[PDB]
Order: sequence, then structure tokens, then C-alpha cells
Amino acid sequence: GISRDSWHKRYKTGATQPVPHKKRKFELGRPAANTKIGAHRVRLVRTRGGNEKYRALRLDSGNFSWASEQTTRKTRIVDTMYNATNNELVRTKTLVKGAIISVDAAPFRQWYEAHYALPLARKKNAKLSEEDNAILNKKRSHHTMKKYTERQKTAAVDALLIEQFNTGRLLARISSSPGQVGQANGYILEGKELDFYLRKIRAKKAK
Amino acid sequence: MRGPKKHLKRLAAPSHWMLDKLGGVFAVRPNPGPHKLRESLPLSLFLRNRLKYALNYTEAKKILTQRVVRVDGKVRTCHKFPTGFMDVVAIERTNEYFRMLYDTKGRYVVHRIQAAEADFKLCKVKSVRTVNKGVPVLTTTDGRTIRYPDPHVKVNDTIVFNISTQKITDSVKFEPGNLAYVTGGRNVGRVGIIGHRERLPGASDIIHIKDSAGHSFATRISNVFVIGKGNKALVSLPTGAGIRLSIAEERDKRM
Amino acid sequence: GKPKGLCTARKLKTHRQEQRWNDKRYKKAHIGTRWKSNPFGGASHAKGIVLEKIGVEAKQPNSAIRKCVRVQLIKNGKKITAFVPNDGCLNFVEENDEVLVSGFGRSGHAVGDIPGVRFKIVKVANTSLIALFKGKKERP
Amino acid sequence: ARLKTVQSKVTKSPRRPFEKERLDQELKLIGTFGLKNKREVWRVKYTLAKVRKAARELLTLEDKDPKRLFEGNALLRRLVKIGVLDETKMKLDYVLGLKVEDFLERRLQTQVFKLGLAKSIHHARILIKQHHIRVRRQVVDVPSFIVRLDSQKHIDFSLQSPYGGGRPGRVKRRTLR
RNA sequence: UACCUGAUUGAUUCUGUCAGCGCGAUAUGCUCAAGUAAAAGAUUAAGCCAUGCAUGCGAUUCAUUGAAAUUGCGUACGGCUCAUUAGAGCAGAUAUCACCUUAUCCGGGAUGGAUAACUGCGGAAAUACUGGAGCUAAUACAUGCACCCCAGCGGGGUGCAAUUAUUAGUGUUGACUCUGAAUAAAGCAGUUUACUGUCAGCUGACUCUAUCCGGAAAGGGUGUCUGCCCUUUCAACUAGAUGGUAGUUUAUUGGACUACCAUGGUUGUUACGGGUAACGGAGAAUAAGGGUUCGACUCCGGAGAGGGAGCCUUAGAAACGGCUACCACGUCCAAGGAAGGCAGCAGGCGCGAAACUUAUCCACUGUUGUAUGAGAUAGUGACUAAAAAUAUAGUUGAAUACAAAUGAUUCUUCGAGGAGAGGGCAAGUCUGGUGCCAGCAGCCGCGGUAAUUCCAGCUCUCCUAGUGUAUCUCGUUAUUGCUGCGGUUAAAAAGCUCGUAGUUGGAUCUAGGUUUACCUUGAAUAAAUCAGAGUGCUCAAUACAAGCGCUUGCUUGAAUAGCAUCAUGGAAUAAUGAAAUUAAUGGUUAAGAGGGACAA
RNA sequence: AUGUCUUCAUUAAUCAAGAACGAAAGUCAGAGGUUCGAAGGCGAUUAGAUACCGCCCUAGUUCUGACCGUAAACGAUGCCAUCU
RNA sequence: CACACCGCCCGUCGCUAUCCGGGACUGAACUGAUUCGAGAAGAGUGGGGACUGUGCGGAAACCAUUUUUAUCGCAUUGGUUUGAACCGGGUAAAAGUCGUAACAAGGUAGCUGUAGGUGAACCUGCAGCUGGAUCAUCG
RNA sequence: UCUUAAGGUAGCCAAAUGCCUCGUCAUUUAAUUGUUGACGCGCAUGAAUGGAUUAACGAGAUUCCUACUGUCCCUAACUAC
RNA sequence: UUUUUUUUUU
Repeated sequence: GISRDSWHKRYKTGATQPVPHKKRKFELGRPAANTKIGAHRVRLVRTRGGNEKYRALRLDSGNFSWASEQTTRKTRIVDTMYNATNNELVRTKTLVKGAIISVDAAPFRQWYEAHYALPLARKKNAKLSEEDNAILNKKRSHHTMKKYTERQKTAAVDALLIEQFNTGRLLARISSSPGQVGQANGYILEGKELDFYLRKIRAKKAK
Repeated sequence: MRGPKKHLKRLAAPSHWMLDKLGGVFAVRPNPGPHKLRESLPLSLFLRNRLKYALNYTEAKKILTQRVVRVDGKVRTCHKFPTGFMDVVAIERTNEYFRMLYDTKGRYVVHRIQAAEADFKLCKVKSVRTVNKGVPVLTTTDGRTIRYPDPHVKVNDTIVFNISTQKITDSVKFEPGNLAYVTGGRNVGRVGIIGHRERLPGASDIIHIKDSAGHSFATRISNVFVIGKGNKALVSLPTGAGIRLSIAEERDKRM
Repeated sequence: GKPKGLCTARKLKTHRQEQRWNDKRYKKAHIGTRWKSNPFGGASHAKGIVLEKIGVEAKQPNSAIRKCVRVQLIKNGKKITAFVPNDGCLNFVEENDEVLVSGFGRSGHAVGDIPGVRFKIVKVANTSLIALFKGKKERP
Repeated sequence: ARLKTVQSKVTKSPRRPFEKERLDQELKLIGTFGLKNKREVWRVKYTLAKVRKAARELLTLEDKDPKRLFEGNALLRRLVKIGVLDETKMKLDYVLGLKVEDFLERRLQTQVFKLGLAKSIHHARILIKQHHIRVRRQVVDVPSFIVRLDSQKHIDFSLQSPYGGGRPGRVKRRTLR
């Protein structure tokens, strides 16, 4: 069927090459996963050596990573925003490695407050809900407050990240290959790369 | 072919086994394990040719089923087991003990030994690494991996391995001034004292070795096995003491 | 004169290969049409059927009529003329007869005073022509 | 599967099939030593020529060459033990002097009639064929069999032959019956 | 054995071929006393195949020791052929820090329900077809039995492996995003013995089965460098083509594929195209040296199973003694349907010049070991290699061998054929016929009414149980010439000049008293064959045996040599580079080489 | 070529592909057309004479501008360097 | 030339045999590639849900689509073989017709290039060569 | 051998030029006085009364292949006037 | 001035 053979091409000089043999099993290819956004769907595929791969067809949750804070929380992929390879992929909502998508902010906000006992650019006129208070205003002994005080020492957050957290939809880049590892684990954009891709996205939506 | 191979033709078999040309179309293929195909011997060949213990291979398999033969102290019933270099073979019923050794020609010879000799064997250090849980290990060229070895043990160094106790007794170093065996090359079966080491960065390095007769020859590291310190050999060598006789010298010895 | 430089191996070899084609033997053996032109297709012997018998005026100064037979090879259906050795052997060859034929000896060249005849009959009706001449056997 | 059996030729035909000098000389040799065919003598000539060519190839090398020493000593040894080369003549520069007559004399067929075991060479051959000769307690029926120096003195009549001790021949048994 | 001989002329010397002459391969004629090894439908038709075989053997035994069935394992090895194939494939060296793995090694890791045989009911003409119904088993099916976070009282997580992101650096390699130690998640389906017979004395020890991780070993996929046929009546070729980035797929890298982008890539140092009666190599024939030709074929690598294509199972297949479809060609039908793949062994038809018994066995050699047309035995066999009767064989029955046998090894009964005979070239001007006819004759030439050459008859020579014939290879051939040809008249100097590629290039640097190229020596370099020691298999081809004491034994031989890469030393020869606060500061000479200037 | 106590300093030799020139005849266009003269036509000679010999002649032979690229284009001998 | 000029020798034409070439016929046959059209079968994906286990699960037929793509049609193109009226070349063949081209100054010296003509060899014009029939001829 | 001023040369042809004639052979078809290609003693071809070719062009004459079709087998129906 | 030929083998 689908083959990755080097023959069937033209030689470096432009000559036709002979076909050395009939198509071999060890040089096969498989149809693209072409994963989309929707209810979790992953298939097992038996591969060479008895190993097995996870081909994602539809993914909604991403076990995303925040690099600076060194945290890893399960958020939900919301929408595709920009793709360098082709824009048909962003139009069709394909989750491919290096694709730029939008994720929720609630899980990372919850972790941030539960770990730093401080607000994350919370709303300037809305009282924290009961679940938020259950982790923000909680009261425990000073021996337990000491660790939180130590963790507060290094807790400033960048303006661009704060604005994304304000909108509630964070920009992220997929770092995994859903057609190979079945998961859409990506990382949250921050800093120079975030600004570059935000400028690209703004330029396109202006275009 | 579509997969691995199970057979080994007589002609394609390594020459060091000395298998008679008109003696069948196949040669007993050594199975994978401690040693390599071109650097080992089948127990079936041992029992059929070296010791004449079996007139035919059916007799060899009959002897081997009786669970009378021990290799490394572990009773084997695989006539295709890769009995290779520095391998101890103890037939308890006959109380006979042998250690595999390289004849000057390069062939394997029936090296009779006593119980004290059979009680131990040597192994070269193929590598040193760190398995999970942070327990350092070493791997020998015969595949034996030993946990928690002495940190000073490094690549190409020899270690005495105790069959009865499965432990490392002594550690001989690969350094200028140690009796070293020569396993491969055209100097298979030659014993001599290590000398200078030409160090090639991206290729197998070269060693110089001079025997007791003064003759000097060089080789690659992978063929150099240390068999002792100073001049003493940690095991008994066959009649010849690791000296290559030229053809005229061999004839002179014959008459 | 020929080149003699230490770095002229390409020129020497190419010139030698080019000039080998001007050699009758090399060209004859490597032309490529040898099989199509040679009636036997590179073989030494062939089988065929008789069609007619002819007498060929031997070349000067010889005066005689050599008695050959026109045969059709079974492998390819080509028409050839084959000589019938020994005396009074054409009698043993009748029209529409199966014959084994071989070369005459000069590798596709006519022999002796027989013009244009380069094959010779070695068996007729599955019998050896020499046996037929010597009386060791008879016409089947 | 089975291999190629190793064969080798021992006879090399002369380049000139006919020349009165070689023809007469070889006929004279056949007469002197009872042989069966000219192939018999060409066999000896080609063995001699192998010997001479190897010796010449050796002598092309200097005296103390390891290969020269080994091969020359071995060849002189073999010729000595057969009884062709002289045991006081130890060198290849001197082995380059031999003839077919030397090797032909070392055939059993010659020794039989030489040592009085047969009247004629033809009688010797037919006796060996009929199994009336023995060597070192070994009935050899091969006329070209090669008689070493040691075995030179170990030939007598067969221990079973009527002429060496045994039942009377067919003619004698017919007469007795 | 580094070799020649006949033929152009009235005669001579040359050039030149033809012919002769030696070996080898294939076919074939005549003939062949017995024996030993031993090739053998490659050549053309990778054409078609009747018939028989070639892959079958721990857990689960209420059938009568173990049948049947379910599992497990294997059938990807082995065997055959050489069609395709010319950066394919192969050889040597070399990467895989870009990858994947069963069998075998080392370390670490006594739970329920259904289904067959079995019973019975049945369908079809026909399959190694199968549906229901009643059980009924399992190593089948299922189920599994010191640091981090909150709070330092206490709660949880942390096995391996693994996704992503991050931290520090317990080990190496030349170099590691490699291996270990950790941190945050989350799914992930994989794994940490409900197994068989058990034995010893609550304590022990087995055999077995299952099972993941790490490292080996073995195998494979890919990458690199060098070499490998003919052809210009093939000179320009290439458009996924060359590269970049982001992805997808894969076991992994990669235009392998996709999107966007750039215009690249090969070539007279022979690209591209075409041909091959082309699988590559180890090797084979011939053979002073240098070579010429071949290599389907027993070993190694590759490919294929009528031609294509697509897949299931798996550790491993694009498998074909596995399936699915199409094409070609068959087979059985009760016409509704069901099938086939000998380039496995043995045989059959065709094709042809061309190639063997529809035999016996696991007794030998290996495969995990009863099974093995792999393998080993016998049959036809003037392929072939060695050894040998016609003068001075067979036969009867014994003894041996073998899985059984035959034939070999011991006793006993009886008891010559092929070419030749003018020269080349060894060997008759003998007898009769025919009169340039019949015929011979490789070549030159014999035969025209007195034939050494034919047809006979009689005679001899070569070789010899072999010897001729045909085609082809090598030598002969210094008639392909590098060694090493020839070009005034025998074939052959372009009409002449310029000129790019190519080839080749003057002398000159320590004589005395940094790169290369090249040479020397080592390293890595499967056997079988070739060269090469020893050994009376009776010799020899061969083979790799064997040879002494005396019984419970000692010693054995089964050798030695045979582009590219790396390293060491050498510094002639041939290229190549340096310079346009002190010091000799730094340019060779100016060719009986060349160019240019000046003079008349 | 010779002369040179002038200059440069290896810049050289031979050259696939490639390029210039290249007798006579011949072709194209335009001028000229004396002489000679293929073809053609006559008179001879001859068995014939489509020839040799003689007579009259056309293209051509001459010039200009383009084509062709061949000769016994021969010294039937390539070029460069050196010795006898 | 050596059978020695009663030598040798060249062409057209005529007969016989044989090989090859051109050739109208959109000639013919076999075979390989390429574009396009159709397209079996598998695999992936999205539906579907007979049937049976506990609103949930597993799922067969079937449907749609994507991909690999056999195979079949025209069409183009490459290579091999081949029929053909007729028109030509070459060769061979003991004793065909016409002449005399060449070898002697071969009776017009021969030959090369070029052009024209003629039954045929050949003849003629222009320019060359000696392989000439002159190594030479007086200043 | 008669004979002319010269006796049709190079070419071409049963032609838009050939009577005999539907010339003979091959090609095209199942079948051809047709087409094309050959042959040529040509009633009576032929060289600026121009000969032989010829790409492109043609409301020019002719033959064939393909596609297409009521021209036809074999006619029928409908619309406007 | 004119002067063309000589069957095949030996």
C-alpha cells in the first residue's frame, strides 16, 4: 500500500532508478491521523516489533504545560488559531504538532492560587466564589503559612500572560504529535514566541 | 531472507572448528547468548570431535539428555549451547574438568584441569553503566552483567568470576605490564605481555605485545584479553605456553 | 606515437576499446546480430527436413558435381544446403527426410571446392551417415 | 548440498604430437621399462617437470629462504625415500639433473624381474596381475606402484600364491582331478 | 618448454591472412573386461503439469496406552531457480548520537461460563463445508492474588515503561537531547507466575509454564567512501526535479509525502538515453611475464514463486507447500456451485544438439527432536579425475556390510577399438576398377585410361578402452601491442593553421669535513578452490587421516601464504604554501624555452 | 632571419569539441565578354569513331559580392625538443 | 607478361543461382512504456446497528468516502520481425554477344579532383601529380 | 540499309493528353468500367507553343478512413403558414 | 597514315 521507499524517485542526477523489488512490509506508510476537536477518540495501531501507537482522531483535552511556573495541568483545547504549514488546517481545526490553539485558563488559575495564596489578575469588581475562597482565604497555622510566604517571594507574572488570563483563553502551541502519541499535550505560549505568534495571528485576522 | 536464520552450513562454519569437508552438509549452529557465532563452540562438537565421547550426534544428544554435563556449574541440556572461550565444562560422573582455551594455531583444545582450576574463571569488562535504581553495573564480553562491582573496574579490565559463588574475587587491570591473551586476528592463540598503546580517537586503538620468546606483534583492543599480572597467568595454559612456532621450528620439534 | 604519461590510463583504455571494433574476430563475436544471422543460432548441431537434392559444380580446376541436399531447420525453419559425405550416400537421402546437420569445419565458411556449402549431414533418418556408408546399418 | 569433488590432471600432452626423435626415444623408454601406454611415460615426465619447475622457482630465491629450505628439504626427502634422488646429492641445483628413467626404475614392475622374481618384465607384470607378488605383507597388484627405498628390500612371493606357497593353480588342479 | 609449420612467385625477400598445432566447455559418431570417486532439464520454454509425497510436534484425557479436539510452538528456517535488475545488486572499509526484534544468556522484575470431541437431529452432487440442541474440560477465554504534595500531629503519590514541560549535573563517548537522580500532570490498553508432575523432612528442594524492564548476543532496515559490461547512428539531461521552513507517516532519518518558498541538481573526469543471448562476488579456463574470456550452478549477498496488486497473523512476510481481487491457462459439476499454482523430491508433455528411478529410509549429517524428497542410501550415467585385462572375466555356495539391501573387501565349486599412412605430420610411388566420374581433401591439393591421396584388396603409423567430428574460449598472436605492433611505396599522417577540455612540462634551496602523491612495515580481512608439510586410503586423484603398546593407555597431525581504509617510518622523485624590541628585515637565476620592445 | 650586457619571468608543446583560410572545376546575382574552350554541330580517319586530328562555337575561362570545402591539397613522410 | 603478346585484361548486354536495398499499400504481426476514461479487491475514516450482555456496552451485513491499485478500453510513442506489383545494387558460375579501356610511349603517357557527354568499356574541358616516357642541355 | 532541316534529348504517362480499352500487374472491397502505385513502340507525351516537382493556399475536380446522421430499410408523429 | 582479337586444364 502506502510506501516510504526511497526508490520510485529520480536519482540526484535526474535519472530514473530501477525498482529493486516488490513493495516490502518494513517500508510501509499509514494514513494520516488528521485529528480534530471533539469527544476523545483514539485508536490503537499495531506497529513493527509488536509495539503499538495511539492514533488520535478527535481530542478536546490537552494536558498542557506551563514552563516558567513548572506546572502541568489538564485544560481543554478550545479553538485552532494559526498554522504555519497551511491555513486549511486551522480552518478545519486540525491538531498537529506545532499548531497554535486556544486553551482554558481556569485550571492554571486554580493551581496558581492554590500554590501561591495570591490572586491571578482576578476580576477587579467580582467577589471570589465559594470554591475560590475554599483555597484563597483559608486559614491554617503559621507553620503552614510560612511555606506560602516563601513561595510568594517569587510570584510576579508577565503582562502578556496576564492579558491572556484576563481573556480566559490562553494561546498555546502543541508540542506533541496526536497521530503518534494520541495525546495533545502542548505548552502555553509566553514571551518572545508568544508575541511573535500573536503578531502573526493579528496580521492574519487583519488580512 | 524474511527473518532470522537457524542453520549454519559446514563450509560457512568458522574454520577454527576444523570440521571435515566430507562430514555432512550442515554444522551445528551455536545459539545466541554469552559468546558470538564465530567465537564459540557447540557442546555437540565438543563431545563428538574433541573428546570422542560420541560416535554419532544421536549419541551426543543421548549423553546430553542425561544431565551429566555442567557448564559454568549450571547443568545444560542444549547441545547447541554456545560453549565458548574461558568456559568450564565439568562432567561429574567421570569427574573430568576442562576449560576452553585457544591453541597456538587458534583452535580450541581439551585443556584438562583440576577442581581448584574449575572453581573460577575470568571475564573482560565490555562496559560499565547505570541501570535503573542507581545501581552501577558492568557488562563483560561474554554477556555476564555483575551488579555493584568495585568502582575502580573499567573497560578492558579482567575480573575473576567465581562459579560456585557468582562473585568477583580479583580485578586485574589493562595496563602496561600485564600478561594478555589474544583472541582474534591472525594472532589468535598468542599470549604476550602488553606494551605501548597507539590511541586512535574515532577507531579501534592498537596494542603492541611481546611474547616470552621476544617476538613482537600488534593488534586491536577487541582481541586483547588480560589473563594476569606481571608475567603470571591466572589460569593454566595448554602445552605451548602461548608461543607461536614458525613452520621450520614446528618441523624441528617434530623430529 | 602512443601517449606515455603517468596519468593517461583513460586515454589508453578508451583508445584500445575503440580500436578493438576494427578487429574482425572481436567484431564478429560482439556485433550482436550473430544469433540472427547464423542459421544454427549459436549451436553446433541442428535438425531439419529434406526438400530437394542438388549437384554443385566444383570450383576450378576441379571438375565434379558434389551432391548436396537442401534442408529446412526445425528450430527456426531456415533453408540451408548440407553436404552428404562419402560415396553413394545421396541415395540414402530421400525427399521429406529428417536429418541431423553440423558444421563443415571452418566455422561458417565454405570448405574445399564446394561453393556456398558450409554445413554437412551427420545423420539421416536417425542413422549415422558413416554407418550407412560402412554397411553397419540399413535405411530404417 | 554435496560439494565439488576435487580433481587434478597428471598427464600433459606434448605440444608436437609427432616428431621422430621424441617418438623413438619414448618407444625406447617403453621397451626399457615395461609400460602400458605413452600416457604412462607422460605422467612421469610431468611429475618430473613439476618437480623441476618447483625446484627452479625455489632456486630463483636465495639459499636461506624459509620456503626454499622447507620445500627443498621436503622434495629431496621424498625423492630419497622413493629412491630416485641420490642420498649424497642434497640440493635442487642438483635435482635439476634427473630423467624419466630414474622414476621408472622405481616401479614395482621393474624390481620384480630385477631381483629375480620374474624372468621378463612382461612375466613380472602378469605375475603381479595374477597376485603372485607381495610387498611388506601387502599384495600390490598395481604395476606403477611406487617402491620406496625402505620397501625396496621387502618384496617376496605372495604368502598364498602357488609359487609362494598355496593350493596348486587351476591347471595343476585339473591335472590332479 | 618464453617454440612454431604449409599456402600468393618462373624463382627471391616481405606484408598479410587462411590452415595446421596444445588445453578446456558443450553436443555427438564408432567402440567399450571388470571395479573406485563422480557432474547430471542451467543454456531454449521463470513453458504446462496427471500422479504420489516435501510440516508437523509442552498444557487440556470420563475414547478404547494414549485416539479426537482446544491451546502452545513452528511452518519468515530449510529447498529450488536466475526471470527482472547497470548509483539496482555485490565486494572491502564503515555509521546507525536515526532504528526494530521470538527462540538463548546475564542482571533486575487457588476466582465463572462456553466450546469442542463425545450423543443426536440435519443440508448439499461436490470440498480438509458446516447450523442448530445437551453436556463437558484448560499454560484457551475472562478477573487478578528514602523523597514529593496538603497538614511538623497526621493524610496521600512515587515500580518498570511511557507523553509533554522543567531542574541539577552518576556514569561513559571522540562527541550525546545518551544512561541515571529529581519535579508537575494525565491516560496507556503493556508487565511485576490462580501453570504440569512432584520429592525430602510446619520446614525445604525441584522440574516446567507464563511474564515486563535493562544490557548482551543473533538477525534485519537504512546511511557513508572506493570499484565493477558495451554503446555518440545517445550531448546535453532533470520539474518532486535540487534545497529551506512547518508539519504528516514510519521503527527510525529523509521530498518518503503535504503547504509555502527559492532555482536549483548532473555532465567530454562522459551526464542522460539505448543494448546486454547481465543476478554480483568468492571463483573457472587458458596460461613465461603483462593479460583474454567466462562465472545459471553445491558457499556468501540479492530477487521470485504463472503476471500484477492488496492484505491477515506475527518478534519476524507485502509469505504464496497463507488469504483477497483482476488477467492468462486449466480441473470436478447433478450446471445451482467448488476449486489450482512442482523455478521442493520423483516422474509426464512440450522445447529443443542438449541432461537420470512416478525407488528405500531418518540407519548418517541438522533443525528446539517423534517429523523431516532438508539429509543420508541405493538406481540410468564413456560429463570428468585418479588407478588399470586380453597373455606367460565369470560362476556355486559360504564368510562381510547395511535402516534393510545391492555392489565393493575375504574363501571355495567349476571355468580392440578409434582415427590415420603426398606435405604440414609418424607411417606404402604393392595389386584391380573409374578416366576430372564416383569420391577424397581443415589448407596446399589428388582423380582426364600406368592414382603412394578415391573405390576396393593386401600392407603398415599414432593413441589406446579410448579415439574422432561439430560450435565456442584461451594459447599460438608483438594479427589489439601498457610491457609491445605499424602509418614514404604493402592498410594507415587530417590540405593547413588557431584553439577549449585532456596529456606532458627547463634549471635552482644543508653540501661537506604545512599539505599531498609515492615506497617500507604492521592493523581489520568467512570458508571451499589455487600455491603449499605430513600420512603406502595397496598407489594416485583423493581424503585428512593416522601411528605405538598390550586389555583399566600414551601421543597425536588436521599447517604455512595469498582494491579501498587506518597507522608507522622514509623525505629522493612529482606537485603544493609561505613575507611584495630585535634582524643581514623579505623578490632564486635570467633557459643554445617562450613572449614583447629597439635597429636597420 | 640577423644584432642586442634592452624588458617580463615559465607565460610553454601537442591538441576532443570548436573556428579561420583553403587550387581547379562547380552554384547564385551583377558587369564583361579578346583568347581558348566542356556540351553541341560539321570535315576527316575507321569495319564502326558518339575519339584521337581539323573547322565553327555555347556554358565557362576575366572582375565584383556571396556559396562549396574537395585534389596525386604529395615530400604519398603530423608537430615540438635533443644527439650522431 | 612467366602457358611469357597467339600474354594479360575492362565494362555494357543476355542466361542461371544466390544475398541485400528502395518501394504505393494511413501495409501486417509481436512486444514495452506513457496520458486519459472506467475500475475489481483490500486497508483507513464517517455512518449503520441484525444479534446478544449488563440506558450503557460489544458488534455482523450494508451505505458513503479517502488511499494503494490490479485489470480493461481507446490514443500516442519506442523496439523487433515481416508481405508486396515494380525499380535497383553485390557476388558466384570450364569453354554466351559487342568492342579494346588498362599493363610496352598499350599504339591519344597514365592517374587525382571537378563538370558535361556517349551502347559499353570510356571521351573531352580546367587545375594538379609522377606512381613518366626527362634526376642533365651548356648563356 | 533507306532516309531528313533535324529525326523527340532530359524528363513524364493509360494523365484533364491512349483509339484498341473496362490496357496488364499490385492496392483498396464480399464483390470495383472507380482510386492509388507500377509498366510503356506513347492512335496522337515532352521541355518559356515551357518539361518535371512543389510547402502554404482553394465556395475548383476526384478516392478512401473515421464521426455523424430519416439518404435508406420504412415510414410515423408534432408545430407555423 | 592505318595495325582489333586468340575457348577451359595440363
